[PDB]
Amino acid sequence: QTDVIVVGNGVLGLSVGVEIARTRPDVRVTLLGKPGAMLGAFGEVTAHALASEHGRKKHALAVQAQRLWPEWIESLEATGTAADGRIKTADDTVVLLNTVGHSALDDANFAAVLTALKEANAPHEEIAVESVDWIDPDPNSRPLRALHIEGEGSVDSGILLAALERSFLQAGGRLHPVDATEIRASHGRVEGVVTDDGDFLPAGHVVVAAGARSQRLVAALPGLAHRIPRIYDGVGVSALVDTWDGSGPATVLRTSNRAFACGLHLVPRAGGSVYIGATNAVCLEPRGAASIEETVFLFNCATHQLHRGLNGSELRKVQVGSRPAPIDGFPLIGGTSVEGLWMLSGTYRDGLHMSPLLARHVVSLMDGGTGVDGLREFRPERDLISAWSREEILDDVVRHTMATGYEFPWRLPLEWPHMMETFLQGPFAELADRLSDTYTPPADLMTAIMFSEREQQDELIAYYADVHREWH
Amino acid sequence: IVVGNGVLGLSVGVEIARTRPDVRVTLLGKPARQYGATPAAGAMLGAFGEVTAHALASEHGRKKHALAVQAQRLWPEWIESLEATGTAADGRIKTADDTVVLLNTVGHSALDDANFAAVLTALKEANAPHEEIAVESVDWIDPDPNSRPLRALHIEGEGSVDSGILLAALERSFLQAGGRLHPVDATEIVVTDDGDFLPAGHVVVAAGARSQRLVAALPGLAHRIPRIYDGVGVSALVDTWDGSGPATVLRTSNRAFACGLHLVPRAGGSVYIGATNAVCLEPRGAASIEETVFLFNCATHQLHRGLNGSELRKVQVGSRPAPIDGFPLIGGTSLWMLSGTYRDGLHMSPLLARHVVSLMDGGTGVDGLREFRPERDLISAWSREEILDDVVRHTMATGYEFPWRLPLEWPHMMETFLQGPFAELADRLSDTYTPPADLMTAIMFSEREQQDELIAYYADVHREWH
Amino acid sequence: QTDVIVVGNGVLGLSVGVEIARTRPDVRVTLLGKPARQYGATPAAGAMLGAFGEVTAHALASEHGRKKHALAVQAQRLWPEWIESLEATGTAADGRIKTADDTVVLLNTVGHSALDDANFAAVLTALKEANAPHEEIAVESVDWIDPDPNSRPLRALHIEGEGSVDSGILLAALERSFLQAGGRLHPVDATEIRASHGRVEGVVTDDGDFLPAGHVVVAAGARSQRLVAALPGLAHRIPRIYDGVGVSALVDTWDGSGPATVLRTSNRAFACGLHLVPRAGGSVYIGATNAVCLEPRGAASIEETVFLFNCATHQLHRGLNGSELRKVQVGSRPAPIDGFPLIGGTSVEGLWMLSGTYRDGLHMSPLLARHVVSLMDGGTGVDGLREFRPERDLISAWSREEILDDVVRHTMATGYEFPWRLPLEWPHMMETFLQGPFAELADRLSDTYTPPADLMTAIMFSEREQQDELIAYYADVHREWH
Amino acid sequence: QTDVIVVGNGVLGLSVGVEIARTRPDVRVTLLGKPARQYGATPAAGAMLGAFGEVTAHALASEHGRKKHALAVQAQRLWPEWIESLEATGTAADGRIKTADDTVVLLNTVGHSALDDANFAAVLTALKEANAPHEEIAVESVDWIDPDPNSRPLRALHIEGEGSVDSGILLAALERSFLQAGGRLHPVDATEIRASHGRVEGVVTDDGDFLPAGHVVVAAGARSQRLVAALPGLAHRIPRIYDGVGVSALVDTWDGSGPATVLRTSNRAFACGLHLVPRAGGSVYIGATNAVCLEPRGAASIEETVFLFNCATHQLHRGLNGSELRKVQVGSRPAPIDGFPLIGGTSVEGLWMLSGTYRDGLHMSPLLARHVVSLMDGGTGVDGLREFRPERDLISAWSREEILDDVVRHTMATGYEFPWRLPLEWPHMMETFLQGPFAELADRLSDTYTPPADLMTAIMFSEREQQDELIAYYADVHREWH
Ligand SMILES: Cc1cc2nc3c(=O)[nH]c(=O)nc-3n(C[C@H](O)[C@H](O)[C@H](O)COP(=O)(O)OP(=O)(O)OC[C@H]3O[C@@H](n4cnc5c(N)ncnc54)[C@H](O)[C@@H]3O)c2cc1C
Ligand SMILES: Cc1cc2nc3c(=O)[nH]c(=O)nc-3n(C[C@H](O)[C@H](O)[C@H](O)COP(=O)(O)OP(=O)(O)OC[C@H]3O[C@@H](n4cnc5c(N)ncnc54)[C@H](O)[C@@H]3O)c2cc1C
Ligand SMILES: NCCCC(=O)N[C@@H]1[C@H](O)[C@@H](OC(N)=O)[C@@H](CO)O[C@H]1/N=C1\N[C@@H]2[C@H](O)CNC(=O)[C@H]2N1
Repeated sequence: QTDVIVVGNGVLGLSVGVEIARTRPDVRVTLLGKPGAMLGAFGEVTAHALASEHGRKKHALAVQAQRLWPEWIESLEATGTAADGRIKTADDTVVLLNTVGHSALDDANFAAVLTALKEANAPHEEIAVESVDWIDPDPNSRPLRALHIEGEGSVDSGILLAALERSFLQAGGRLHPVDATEIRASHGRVEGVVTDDGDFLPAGHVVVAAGARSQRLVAALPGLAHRIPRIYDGVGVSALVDTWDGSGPATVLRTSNRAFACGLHLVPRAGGSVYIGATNAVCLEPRGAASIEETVFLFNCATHQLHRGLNGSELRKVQVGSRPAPIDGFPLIGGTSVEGLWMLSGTYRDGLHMSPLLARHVVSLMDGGTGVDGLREFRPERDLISAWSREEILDDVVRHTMATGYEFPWRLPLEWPHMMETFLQGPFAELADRLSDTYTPPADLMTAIMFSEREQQDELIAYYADVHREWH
Repeated sequence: IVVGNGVLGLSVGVEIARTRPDVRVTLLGKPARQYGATPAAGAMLGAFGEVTAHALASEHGRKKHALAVQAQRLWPEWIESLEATGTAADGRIKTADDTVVLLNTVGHSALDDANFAAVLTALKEANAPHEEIAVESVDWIDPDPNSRPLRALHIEGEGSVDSGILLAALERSFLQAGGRLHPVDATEIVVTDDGDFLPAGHVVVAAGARSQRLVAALPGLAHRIPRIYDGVGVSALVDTWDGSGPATVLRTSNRAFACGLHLVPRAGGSVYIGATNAVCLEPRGAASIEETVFLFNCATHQLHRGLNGSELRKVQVGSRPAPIDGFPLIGGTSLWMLSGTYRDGLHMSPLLARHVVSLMDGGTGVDGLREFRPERDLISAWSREEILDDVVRHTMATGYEFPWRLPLEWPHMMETFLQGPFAELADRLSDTYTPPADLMTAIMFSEREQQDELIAYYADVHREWH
Repeated sequence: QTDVIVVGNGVLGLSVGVEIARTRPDVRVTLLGKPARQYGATPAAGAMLGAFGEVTAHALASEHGRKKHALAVQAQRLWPEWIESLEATGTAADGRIKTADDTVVLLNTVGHSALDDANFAAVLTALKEANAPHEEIAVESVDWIDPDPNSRPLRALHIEGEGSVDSGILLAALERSFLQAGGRLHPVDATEIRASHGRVEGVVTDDGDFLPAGHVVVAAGARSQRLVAALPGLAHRIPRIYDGVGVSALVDTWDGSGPATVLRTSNRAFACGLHLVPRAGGSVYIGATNAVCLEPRGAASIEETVFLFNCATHQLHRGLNGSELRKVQVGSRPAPIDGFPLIGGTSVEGLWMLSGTYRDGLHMSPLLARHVVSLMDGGTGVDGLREFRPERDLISAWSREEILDDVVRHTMATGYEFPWRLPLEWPHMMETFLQGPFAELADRLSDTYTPPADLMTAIMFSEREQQDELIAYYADVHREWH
Repeated sequence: QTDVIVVGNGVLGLSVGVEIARTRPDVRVTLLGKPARQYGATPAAGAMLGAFGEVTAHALASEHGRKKHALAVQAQRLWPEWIESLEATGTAADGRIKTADDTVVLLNTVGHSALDDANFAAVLTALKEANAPHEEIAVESVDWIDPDPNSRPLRALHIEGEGSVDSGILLAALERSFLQAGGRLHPVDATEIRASHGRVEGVVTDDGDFLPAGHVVVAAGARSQRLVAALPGLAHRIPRIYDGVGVSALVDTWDGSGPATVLRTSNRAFACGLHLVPRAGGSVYIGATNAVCLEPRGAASIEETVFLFNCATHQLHRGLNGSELRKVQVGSRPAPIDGFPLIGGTSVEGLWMLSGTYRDGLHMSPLLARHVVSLMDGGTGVDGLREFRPERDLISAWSREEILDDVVRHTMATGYEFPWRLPLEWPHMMETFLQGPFAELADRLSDTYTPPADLMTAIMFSEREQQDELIAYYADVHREWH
């Protein structure tokens, strides 16, 4: 066929579905799948990310994606009316710097954000904390510096999904509400997709955007098991709160990224609601429910660091979702060794933000183009990337471990932190050396592996050895 | 007609249907059970565990405690009679036989130390089987050492039920006895909220925290039936990290403003943790952030650190019917009422059901319930001075239970500066009536308009009864 | 006589003694006071040459506060030549008076936003208005400090030419300079000032002796007003001075290091503050608590030692935790009841006062000494110091409303500075319940006078008999001046 | 006469001096040591007559621990007549040695369950086994205490006839009793013990003098082994004694009150503990920190003062917060490297040792003094003190595994005693990551000797050079005895 099947009905699948449907009105595009958010670019900057070449490449793509959002939103709202609600919930972001965290993360990351803004010539301003709208922190948890980032905003993800579905149907797209079980290929070319109702759908192009299940789906094809990097579940907890007085901030309020890619932010919503997020934990098997620990940490941070009024506010919903966490720390975007087989996944914290750029990239590739410059390193069929030295990762994992203390925030005898830093180094060095002679997992995954069962560690040692064998 | 489909309404519905097979009994209320206390309950069959020094210092408190001890004796046969109408696959109502009461220092000495001694004394006086045990012998618990118990009390035959399985068993038993479930609400004494009129010779109001507002519309009854407010309670269902649970109820004594910490075992790798309490002058159907954090923080530190890594399945919110004079509304009027049971209507349900059915049959029911007749002047079970001591102690207890860390001069400074404003409030509200601490704190922090409305209410009650 | 007796051997007494002795070589100047220096503020001081570092929003919101600040800036200009003139009378082995040239002010979140944020902005504004050399610097560029990350500063301010002196070396240099100028040290205390026919006759000492004098300069720190108040009518004409009891410590650092600059916060709850003053020889000074007491106290409380040490180890350097405690020091800041110093002449011919300087008499000492010596010589001394004449009705530098807002903020600041951890509703509840009792106290004390916050908190928690005695005092002052 | 020199003027030196002088009309007895009592344990002590209060599960799990406990119980019986005999040489104005008859042991949650819960049960068991008079009492019945509710005890144990002495009044009474019995106080320090032909000749003092003697008794606290170790072969034959640096304080209470009994916890992390010992005249003693140091230290650290004050104000009486700090005291508990005292004779004729008593030499003093004096007179002294002879191979009272479990528990206890507030996963993570480094250190130090936990933590955090010197020491001891 010249038929296109999109596997996955999140922001990535629907965004690629909309772009394909709008760009090839002559072809049938079918999308599979059943029934905050920050547009994070500069707010996502860390010293550690920008210290690596792969990190600077990923950041450049986030900055490119940000430029597409205003026209993208206009093109999606154009297919609806006033009563559909607004996709955009804020235009600007304030980054707050407080002392409820590690200096080695929060101080370094604040300086890195300021530098990245200046280098990109982005509009921004360091502002007086007193000039920050709405916030009412605990004085012992208050910010002493604040950074206004202009044109870095937030969307209502529910209104975005509704606008994407409406836009998909308007462009002639077909929704088939079943899951893909299997991609069929032979003679190095896609034939189509078997669905979980036993049916077969033919296609000339299959775009896999099935979140954390994307690699498991492609890895079943010959040789691909050790050629497509594994994706794990980055379980994230957020909450919808009805504010005591129905108020909200005019901007996103956030810290820089914190221990193990968690962070604190408040995204405005319409109708007296605020979104608060967000925890992150890489889990070696999926989990569908928030832990007690995750809910307490999120609520405690927001009530102390953002607004004490949230303490008396009504909890409407605890939300849980899986960030696709790629084992080498970078997304899987583009073509494979199988003609017509494409992947858009492993986007972790910022697949939603990158969605309009990733959609256009894959559509360009499908049309014989080269899409967006600088995505080549993030091709889905690859040896695991080694974006950092083992030494860099070992420094990072110990700093992030210590940051879980300072972010609590703990109160300990003053000799205890130095004692724990000293005694953490050995076990993480030993683990890294045992896992592989060539591959080192990023800190977020290394902590999950450190505290997993021996059987799960041994399975990863085997995985890493099978990848080495395949690519060397 | 029984108005209300909580434990009290269904329990009285079952007893009426089983006892008068010749009469049509219809029970009103919807599956949503808005603000429903019963589905938010663990629930503990709390008798001795509910004892406080403050309660047992009043005659009315000792009367309420005696009724709880009597109710406990009915539970085994009551459960047998409810499970008899079902099969194995309906699940078990009883979730535990025994209770361990823990004493730790994450609270006020003036509540927790006094209440532990009062529980021990009440057990000995009632000749109840119990034992002070080594904390090391308490199974399953894994507290933070800085939050750990140093004393523990095993109470034999004081257990817990699954409130959801209890409600299902009561409904099934009600239908088996020929009862009719009509899933609408009463608007007026019965006119229902679909505009219909249902005729009846008897109306039993067991509508939880809405019960007094429903009866108060009838001539003169606005100042003759004591007000009932919403004691908003937050609890949670947690799937434990390893699917384990304790063999017993684990609890503290009742704490600041009738909150408390407990874990009730459930089947299938779940535990119930509770429970916050806040008297609200208007109903609230959602947990606050503060309530969720306090509940989770207490359970993870004082009971089991493993709960920290456990999955949150459900945050539950219900309204304890909070009577303005601190005692239930049970019996006949100048029409019957079963309400204002606050923390222990579920536990007392089989006794209260049999009491009201006896009254309806021309009997005198259970001897000591006369003071708790629903049509009454507000009870004054304590002196103003006793309540002012209590409200300041409970206010300070919200600090010690957090637990806070403060400069050592601050607690005495706050005790001194709390006394005046509470004395001023009590004197302003009425020359004769004093609200119990739980309600006094809610009034202290309410709008001036809400305070003035209560001053008028108290004055209208005085005028009616004096 | 034309004899001069200086009563008191702190920085103010010795500084005025040196200036008198140097300026009137023809007269006998005798300085009273003992080596023990009981309740002595000066030996307990670091000490900071605090001008811009002492700026608060509250001080600079009052006319009297802006006047006192201008005098501190003027005093700073005298220090280099003053130190040169004092070291000149000694040799290399006497050691150096100056211990630092510059000050870093740190801003952290271990305190009330309503004090620390307001005061940091006020310091920056005062520096800009005075065209003083200064720079907001990256916290990472602050040398030596090693704070707890949860207690770390996020802003820092380098103040150039605002430094520190060793108060012990200063006192030794002043005594030596006093003797070099022909002064006589008599190590006894004054018990009584003798006056008749509106003129000083001299001083009875606590060994029973009588010393004659044409001039008596009272610089007896917190005892100064109690000494003069015995003279006819002066009990209600010289504002009361109380004890601002201050705790500091000398610490031998783990590695013998110290910072190159003063390290400090802005002034905090009830005029306490956190600072580290460099010393020679592997020692640092840490200070300093403040508590107004209605009676003198010569020993640190447990609370004061814990708070000082806890703040320094978390906010400045965790290495201080393992450092050796050499000395806990206690002195009395002379705390004037109306919040301003007592400097100049009286209705008694030849009777002068130099006191009530609270936190900054050591810094102002060379200016105050020259002012009083000018007055004694028939001059007008320094222009803005006439308002701080010792014989006066109590100053009312703030409205009752301003003081009531201040006392509640400072009370709440004692929580945030601890720092406490409380349920989030508790602070608002305590703010609400503090307002009434402080308003009631202020209204009860007097219809016209309001004590500043530092003294109002001491009175709030004093005995009923002490409150009633102050009500009588305020009524007697009103009667005398109205 | 046949001269005896006692080296050291603590409780052990003076107690042996008194017994010799009273018992031996044939000997001239001279006692060395200065009034300053540098590093002196005795003057820093409260002191508790600790027998049952000193019981821990860990001590009573070893044979050597049960032997030491039996001796403490025996020592208690001697105190009433000993005190009578010392006060007899003075008058009313000298003050009373005994300050309390009874002890209350409190159990709170400001500590590790693995120490405080185990130790409370061990104390109860030891009391019952000895048939000692005692009673578990309601906490509400404990007089005087006013703890923070979050730091309060939930169990309390009254121990009858286990009391306290004023260590200062004891030292004064011992000196006076020594002089009355014809003893000579020579206020200089020994620099060197002179011996030849396997016999003591006497002592070179730090004023350059030589004092001849037939007997030298070394009771120089933590300096005792370093003084004897210079003699041929004795460096590896007398177990090392380190400084168990202890911080205590004298506090004048806010109202001049005090408790009628000793108030204490069981022994806590690394042999620290919390106690209040009554004193006369509106004073209380609070103690006491412990830290084994490889070199002597004569000053409290900031950390030690904060921890001691914080524990006492929260766990015993909040009124201490507002009380006046009169004195911070520092002394060295003689900490033997093998965990047991050094009491009796040596391979050198006339050379005796009384040291390494750590926490309870003052309590054991009358028994230890009589033991050594009996030995000097050709007697056999007290049964069961032979195992603690000073010239010995290091004792191994516990398995390496027992000590490794103990050191990790004690390390974790430093967190719970603070008390810290941490994420709930952190303690298990720290327990896991502490095991490896302590196992590695223990294996590296020696194939045969394991230092007890108190010393192992000090070695773990010492310089590499200090660790290597101890590896050599242990190897030289092995070579000498095997
Ligand atoms: C903890 C602390 C920290 C400080 N830090 C600083 C700082 O950083 N910078 C700064 O500028 N200043 C500082 N100060 C000091 C402050 O400036 C004081 O206002 C100043 O030292 C007051 O000096 P004085 O000479 O008036 O009083 P004192 O220094 O108290 O001297 C008065 C002397 O007179 C003696 N005396 C009392 N009665 C009699 C009598 N009857 N007869 C004779 N003699 C008598 C007293 O014993 C005493 O020695 C600090 C003070 C304290 C307590
Ligand atoms: C903080 C603290 C609290 C304590 N609490 C208690 C308690 O409650 N109960 C209890 O029983 N015990 C207590 N102790 C003391 C403990 O029992 C000690 O083991 C005991 O005091 C040791 O006495 P000593 O005479 O061996 O040593 P020390 O008391 O140290 O006496 C040795 C003396 O010899 C001197 N000396 C050193 N070198 C020389 C030399 N070369 N020549 C001459 N003299 C020299 C020293 O200066 C010193 O004065 C406590 C100790 C401390 C530090
Ligand atoms: N704020 C970051 C969230 C992720 C995180 O901190 N993970 C931790 C770490 O891997 C490690 O702890 C620290 N503090 O470094 C580890 C210690 O065992 O615990 C992880 N967190 C948990 N992982 C545990 C399991 O999911 C089940 N039980 C729990 O309690 C869960 N908690």
